[PDB]
Amino acid sequence: NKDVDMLCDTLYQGGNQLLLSDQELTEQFHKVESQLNKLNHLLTDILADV
Amino acid sequence: VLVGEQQQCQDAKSQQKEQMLLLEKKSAAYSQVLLRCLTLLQRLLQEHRLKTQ
Repeated sequence: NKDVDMLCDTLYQGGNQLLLSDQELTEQFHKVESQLNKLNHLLTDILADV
Repeated sequence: VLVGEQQQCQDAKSQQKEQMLLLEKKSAAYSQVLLRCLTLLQRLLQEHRLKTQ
């Protein structure tokens, strides 16, 4: 029962939804993607101006 | 009165065996449920999170 308990606690990590991916690594991927999208928007604006 | 006393005395001793078997079999059923949970949790950790993810 203890084995089941900390296995569930380790896999859930405080979220009701399962967390297969590393959560802070996942939001790191998300912020990298968002900042890359902002840089791409600036770059495409510069491409349109050029 | 004493026949009733003896019958009610022996009733609990004859009774206790089936609750002993009941708790034993539910105790084993708990072990089966825990084994299934252990298998599912090791599938969730190793297969779904540790290696693939």
